Amino acid sequence: WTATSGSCKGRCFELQEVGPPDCRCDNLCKSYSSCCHDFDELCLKTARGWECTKDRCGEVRNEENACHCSEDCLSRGDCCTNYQVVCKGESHWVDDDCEEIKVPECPAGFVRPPLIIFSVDGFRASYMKKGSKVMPNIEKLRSCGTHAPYMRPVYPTKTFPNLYTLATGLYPESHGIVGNSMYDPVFDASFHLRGREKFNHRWWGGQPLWITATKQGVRAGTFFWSVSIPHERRILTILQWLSLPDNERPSVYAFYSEQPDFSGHKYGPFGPEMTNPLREIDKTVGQLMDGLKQLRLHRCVNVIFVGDHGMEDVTCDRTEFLSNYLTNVDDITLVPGTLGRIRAKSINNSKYDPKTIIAALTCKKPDQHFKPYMKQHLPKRLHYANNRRIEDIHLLVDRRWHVARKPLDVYKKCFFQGDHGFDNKVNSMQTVFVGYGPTFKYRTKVPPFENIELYNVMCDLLGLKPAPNNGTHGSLNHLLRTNTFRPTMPDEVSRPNYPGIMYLQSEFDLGCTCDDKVENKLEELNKRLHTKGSTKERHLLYGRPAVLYRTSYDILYHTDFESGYSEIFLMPLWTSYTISKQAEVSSIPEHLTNCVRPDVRVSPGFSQNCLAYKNDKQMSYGFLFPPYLSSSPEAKYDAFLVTNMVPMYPAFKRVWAYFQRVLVKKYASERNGVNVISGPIFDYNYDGLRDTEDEIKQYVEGSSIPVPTHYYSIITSCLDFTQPADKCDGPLSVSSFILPHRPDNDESCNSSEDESKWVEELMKMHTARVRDIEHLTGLDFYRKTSRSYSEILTLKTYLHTYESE
Ligand SMILES: *[C@@H]1O[C@H](CO)[C@@H](O[C@@H]2O[C@H](CO)[C@@H](O[C@@H]3O[C@H](CO[C@H]4O[C@H](CO)[C@@H](O)[C@H](O[C@H]5O[C@H](CO)[C@@H](O)[C@H](O)[C@@H]5O[C@H]5O[C@H](CO)[C@@H](O)[C@H](O)[C@@H]5O)[C@@H]4O)[C@@H](O)[C@H](O[C@H]4O[C@H](CO)[C@@H](O)[C@H](O)[C@@H]4O[C@H]4O[C@H](CO)[C@@H](O)[C@H](O)[C@@H]4O)[C@@H]3O)[C@H](O)[C@H]2NC(C)=O)[C@H](O)[C@H]1NC(C)=O
Ligand SMILES: O=C(OCc1ccc(OC(F)(F)F)cc1)N1C[C@@H]2CN(C(=O)c3ccc4[nH]c(=O)oc4n3)C[C@H]2C1
Ligand SMILES: [Ca+2]
Ligand SMILES: [Ca+2]
Ligand SMILES: [Cl-]
Ligand code: NA
Ligand code: NA
Ligand SMILES: [Zn+2]
Repeated sequence: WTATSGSCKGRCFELQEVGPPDCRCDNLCKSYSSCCHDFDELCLKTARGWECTKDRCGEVRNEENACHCSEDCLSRGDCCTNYQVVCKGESHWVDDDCEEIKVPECPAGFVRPPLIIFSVDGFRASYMKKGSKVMPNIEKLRSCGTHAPYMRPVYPTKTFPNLYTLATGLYPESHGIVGNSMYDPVFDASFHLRGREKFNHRWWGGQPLWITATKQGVRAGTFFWSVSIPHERRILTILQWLSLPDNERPSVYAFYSEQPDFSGHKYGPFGPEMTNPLREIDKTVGQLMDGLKQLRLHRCVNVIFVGDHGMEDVTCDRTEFLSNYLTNVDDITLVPGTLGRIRAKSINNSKYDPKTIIAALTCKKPDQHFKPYMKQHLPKRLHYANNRRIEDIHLLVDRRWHVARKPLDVYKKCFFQGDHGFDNKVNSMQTVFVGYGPTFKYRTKVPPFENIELYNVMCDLLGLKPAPNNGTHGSLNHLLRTNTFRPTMPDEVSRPNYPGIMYLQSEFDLGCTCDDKVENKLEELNKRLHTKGSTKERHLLYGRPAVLYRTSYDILYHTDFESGYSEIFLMPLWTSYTISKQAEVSSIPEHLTNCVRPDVRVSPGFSQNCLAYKNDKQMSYGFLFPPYLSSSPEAKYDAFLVTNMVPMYPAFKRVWAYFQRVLVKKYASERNGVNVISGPIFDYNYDGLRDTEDEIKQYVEGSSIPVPTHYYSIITSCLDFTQPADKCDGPLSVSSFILPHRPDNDESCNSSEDESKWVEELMKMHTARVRDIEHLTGLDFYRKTSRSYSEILTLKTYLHTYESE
């Protein structure tokens, strides 16, 4: 019940919300059906429209009008946004030359520059160039302020996950909003776009910017607007709030626009009907900026123009139906559309088997337009697994397509020409970022970045300390004139040992053999120096990685590579090597095919053994430094050390061998040398964080050798590719991957063909940021460069996406 029989007299768009069953006058009361009787009358005035006209100038104040052109309006803070243009001979903001804002020029009483977030739904990144002619206000913001060519949303590229990621800096798996539609098994409840359940606080985790602000004594405007409050009224409300007394005035504000998303669903991303929505968005920006200029706040306020996701061409005749694949289609529930999520219709059914469902959806039709995954097998870059609201079975759907359960669900629900929600690497899903104001830079282009990073910058822009989040604080310092946050490198927790020769061959009983019993005063001083670290400046270009947890490990030096060997996990955490442009690929000699050699620096008891692999019929083994890339026949022996060995499924060895034999050399040619850091990853609980020893679910049969869930590589070179990787004077260039360690290649439908037809495609799919690898290993890379830490942070957040221009 709401006793709706009070009043909004003098309370229009109040900032503090009152407690039921009292009647409300806040910008959300409509969406709760709880506004006072007179709300429409007093708070949503529309009389006479939104603009001043030549004959409204200096009129008698009539309180019934939407906005005012009277003389006293500037003091009351409620003029139509164009009042000065029409009645005082002033110019529109857009028609002024832009001048650098070197310092905040604010009215007395302002303790900090205010922040206005102008967010636009479905604003595809390419609209900035393609609609440039019809968006003059937005185009002035872009070219005078700081801008990116695009900004990467989170997966799934839906509305609520992306808006709440903007507000919190969290992956949807961590903030809880994992889709536009959700079921929570612990709650036994569903979350929909329509309805009242979405208004319950229990869905929304993390700490959004407005709460972070309130708790630290910064006042916030209310971010959410009811759908029936027109755009023009939202702008006037923000402007009115900005006229309040210093003690009452918020410092952070939000505007939301349903366009162009709303139209893009109907007409598609570039439908001719799309020009008008872009014109109107630009008109609304113009109004805000004209309003700010009237109050002399246009060189004081920081404005962020930001989208949640883009928009793709999608029609009904591009729908795949599960009913064309499954027999038992009635025992399942599907969350449909641009992504697929499958669970059992009833948990009282013990005959339901996810394994057989996946099998029935795997490579069944030659042109198939979705791919099924157990959630833990999704590319790690999506960070989409660690939440009870994310179903075990997931369908990644091809751009331009839909997935539905039965055909009946599509025609008894063509209505639409556009949609979104696909993989966040897809070009048509990219969205926009522009920052404009005293704290942003002047006329600056920055590289593309991810939307998880903004929460930190907004906190910076407001002088707040950010709640723990997924951004990397300092990685967007290059956007800002000042207010920068100065990050330090995490302290190393474990220091390494540097073992020498401590064990005799015969102390080892590992069941390993090698054909290496052959025989010089010159060439023996040489091999000693290599094991002491003479070539280490060649293979360890950026310092050794830091270990940021408590453990026991050894640094091992070799002619061609260096590794940090973990005595706990019985394998290296990392292996580092440089492959120059001129280097040569050789093969493994016939006598050395099954050669594994004891490492006399490491005790038998901290070594793997060959017997375990022989006994394990499923598991085989591979090497981290590839024998193929040894610099000499003699150095090749180092590659067969038991300490370079890691466990690998035969099916995965096909992938690994192609990468090591073909691709590394190809990258060295194209990039003028590469440095490579490879290693194992253990993430059995799929939380995206390094597993402790007691979390490993799988060992090589009859031993304490743990099985990695993934294998990573970080491939670095010089951004100026005229300089070789090992003699680089400037910025670096990186690409990385995290390949799932799987006993089959079911993920690749073309895997019965030659590795050259499918391997590289798979690697591209599982591209990663160095930062993703750091979470998963508890390491910290690039500790010794000549670059600034901020720049290195940007590098660590980079993702190579493999999309075209
Ligand atoms: C992205 O950034 C985020 C944020 O920084 C990272 O997530 C953090 O990771 C931490 C490590 O996993 C985690 O710390 C744990 O906190 C537990 C208490 O957490 C509560 O309080 C916080 C802070 O206010 C709050 O945010 C949490 O809210 C969660 O839960 C509610 C509902 O339950 C949700 O509404 C909300 O969305 C959020 O859920 C998300 O996180 C949880 C995990 O906390 C997931 O399960 C969800 O799927 C979802 O993603 C909480 O209300 C605390 O209990 C933990 O402590 C245990 O572990 C430590 C290890 O040191 C041990 O010493 C303790 O003894 C304790 O173990 C005991 O409990 C065990 C389990 O019951 C039991 O096995 C043992 O026997 C012990 O009894 C732990 O410290 C932190 O909560 C989250 N924060 C957030 C916001 O998600 C994330 O890692 C980043 N991602 C990447 C890739 O880097
Ligand atoms: O006022 C709203 O949001 C303010 C807001 C602004 C910025 C924020 O973040 C930042 F400031 F920190 F940056 C956070 C919040 N709302 C009301 C709208 C109801 N919606 C749909 O119903 C919808 C809209 C488009 C859709 N497309 C689709 O497929 O489903 C959709 N549902 C979308 C909701 C957004
Ligand atoms: Ca949207
Ligand atoms: Ca883990
Ligand atoms: Cl969804
Ligand atoms: Na085997
Ligand atoms: Na296959
Ligand atoms: Zn939409």
